[PDB]
Amino acid sequence: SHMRILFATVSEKSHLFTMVPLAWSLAAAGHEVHVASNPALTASIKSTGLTAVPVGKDHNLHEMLTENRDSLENPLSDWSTPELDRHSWEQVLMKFKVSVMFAYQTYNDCMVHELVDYARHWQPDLVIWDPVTYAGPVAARVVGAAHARLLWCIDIYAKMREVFLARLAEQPEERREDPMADWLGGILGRYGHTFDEEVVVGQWTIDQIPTSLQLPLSLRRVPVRYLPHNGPSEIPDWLREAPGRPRVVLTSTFMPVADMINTLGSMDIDVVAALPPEEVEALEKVPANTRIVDFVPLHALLPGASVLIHHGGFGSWGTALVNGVPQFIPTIRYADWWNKGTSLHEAGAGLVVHASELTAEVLRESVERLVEDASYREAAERLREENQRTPTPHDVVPVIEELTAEHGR
Amino acid sequence: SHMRILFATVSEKSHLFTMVPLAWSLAAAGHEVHVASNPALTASIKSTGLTAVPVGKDHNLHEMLTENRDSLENPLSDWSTPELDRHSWEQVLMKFKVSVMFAYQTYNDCMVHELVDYARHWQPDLVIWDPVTYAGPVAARVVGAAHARLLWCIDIYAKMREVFLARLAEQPEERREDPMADWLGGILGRYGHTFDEEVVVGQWTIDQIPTSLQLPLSLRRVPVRYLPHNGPSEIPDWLREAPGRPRVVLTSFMPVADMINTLGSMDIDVVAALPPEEVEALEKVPANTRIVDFVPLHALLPGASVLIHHGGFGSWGTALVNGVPQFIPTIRYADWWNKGTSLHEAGAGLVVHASELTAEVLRESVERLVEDASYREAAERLREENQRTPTPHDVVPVIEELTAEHGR
Repeated sequence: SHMRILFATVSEKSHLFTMVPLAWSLAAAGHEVHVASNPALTASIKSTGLTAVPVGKDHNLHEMLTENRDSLENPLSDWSTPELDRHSWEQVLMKFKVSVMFAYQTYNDCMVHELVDYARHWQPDLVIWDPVTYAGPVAARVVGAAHARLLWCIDIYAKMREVFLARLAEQPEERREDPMADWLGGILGRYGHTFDEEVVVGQWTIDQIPTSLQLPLSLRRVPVRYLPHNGPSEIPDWLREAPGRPRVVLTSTFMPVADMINTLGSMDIDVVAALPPEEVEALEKVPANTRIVDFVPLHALLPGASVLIHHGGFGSWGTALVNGVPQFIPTIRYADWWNKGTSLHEAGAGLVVHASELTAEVLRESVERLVEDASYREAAERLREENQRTPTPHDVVPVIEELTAEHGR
Repeated sequence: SHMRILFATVSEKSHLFTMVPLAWSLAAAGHEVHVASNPALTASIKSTGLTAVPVGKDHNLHEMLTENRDSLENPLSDWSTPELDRHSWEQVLMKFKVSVMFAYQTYNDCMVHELVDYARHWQPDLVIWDPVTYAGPVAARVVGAAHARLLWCIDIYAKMREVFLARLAEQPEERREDPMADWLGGILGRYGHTFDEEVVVGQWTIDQIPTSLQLPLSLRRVPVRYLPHNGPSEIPDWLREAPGRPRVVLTSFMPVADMINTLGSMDIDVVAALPPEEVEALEKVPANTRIVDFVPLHALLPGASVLIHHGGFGSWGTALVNGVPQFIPTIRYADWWNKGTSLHEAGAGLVVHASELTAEVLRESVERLVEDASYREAAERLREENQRTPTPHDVVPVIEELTAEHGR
């Protein structure tokens, strides 16, 4: 039965790319699929093959973050351990207040009313939303569409929400406050709708994280296999050529990238570094064992590679995971990046370290360990197999159809 | 079984876009999908979301055509009536000789050896090829991959081949000649492989043309539903407006300026998707007319009354799935004429030769498609026929089974 399906995401390429295979799975089953975001994302959407719907105006989140970068990683932005034991009421309340004020409102308020308008015009049966794109479920609820989160994340968001609600329930009436309900309930109120907790976590969650690495939660979870999409890609000629050393791939206060390259340059390895324009020229000499590129088809590159070094973004994490490649993640407690590192660390499939502790010695030693100690490849291979047993986007299409019939108009 | 699937197409965006939904259906089922063409198509492939594999060098087909332009529509380029009754041996042989020499070799020889090389490296289980991309089945056969045509076309190619083979069989040994076997068999020979007729028509044919509009043929046919993909698209702000009177769309002879002016005088709302310089070749835009460079045709055509176009598959197919009657002033080039006549015979639209298009014919044809409800009704039946065809999603397992049967 033919659906109109609206994908909604904040204007981050990295988030968009995680949604592309599911969007195309639904289009391939005959549904109409439109992808809505701020104008800044329009060009990115259009290169996915999917139809873009520009909504609202662009926001200044990136300028706010870079200009206030020294306040960025602090206890209130750390959602890496969402546990009752670690959160008093006022700690978890304060986390919701600051994340709503600084991140969620900046990302979403710039487009929410235009998204509601588009949903009113187009009448989607289903809205699939990136997990910080709260504009999405608002628009869905206004028109009675079914809606679900599509997760690139270890689900610290829904878990922190569970902690929040447990603490809220302990408070006297006078002390009860919910920044999410105030914000989203406020918007819903203007359109004559009530708040419901399902606008915070979706009616169900479509989850690309393997079950063994995901936080257990009380919500309807539909696992789906992660299929790599890292944006526009082509196969270069040099990809075929075998290097004859363990291949180490690097993708992107803390250890300069120039120094990372030089350390890796001295090692008995082959290095491919996918680095942006200006970082290319911030370096002087390219070591003999090292290739530097702007873009690389990571899924085509990573088969047989020994190590991927990255900051814990899902494209890298997921693509290394499906290729069984051990990961080294020097990162910070931002988004779920730390959880991405620690999940692999605890499973024995990779290594995480705080970015501030990264030195030439730690870099060298960590890489050596991931190359030489076979237990890393073996643990990575187990995770690969877990992903490979998860139903594909293709396979979950009927599940999504049934859930839409159950929950929608 | 997880497959590596290589799509192969000549460097035409219009051909590429017809393959995108099927490519993504297979990727969505967990297969690795790469799309190979000449370097000129790389940017187009990358905007589909699919991984591009540049192979070989660019060809000069378009320069050859424009520099030799006045030979374009001629009896030997007319494959619109591939019937034994209309082809002696020498007529059909001549068509194959000239199409191989001028079109197929130009399109394919520039990349075939590099595609064979890539196939040897990558070892695809399956090659899906655009119907004039004969480099594809060559590369497949060299590595033992299964391979299938994916059709945007009324299948004049396989039907003309059937005519050709019937006439070939009537000839004495000394007079027997096959340009397709010489060309593709020659290339296969270099790699130590034999010619087989399946490199001309595929091991099977995946067909986006509704059965009732397609030529009957003796081959393994897998019908699949056409899903519109017309390249990079966004929804513009103005699309919200309902027009309140019959909407007529025009994409891409009688000068375009005169077409606009005729349609400007009619009791209709007009949207014209026209390229840069044609925009400014006109003086006045009538009150009823909006002119744009790009339009998301699939989003535009719901509720429209008429689409006017030259018979390309993107337009034809997108109008078809929206049940919109079509007016096709065109020429006997590729399958464009068949695209027009198929709809005409079904009573769903009107075809006319482009040379006969006047203000009077334009006006009268549009009026008839708007006023006579039998056109919408016939269009609606074709819409329903397409809608009963299994989707790309639904045919994924069929393609998997056929690959197991026919491949390594």
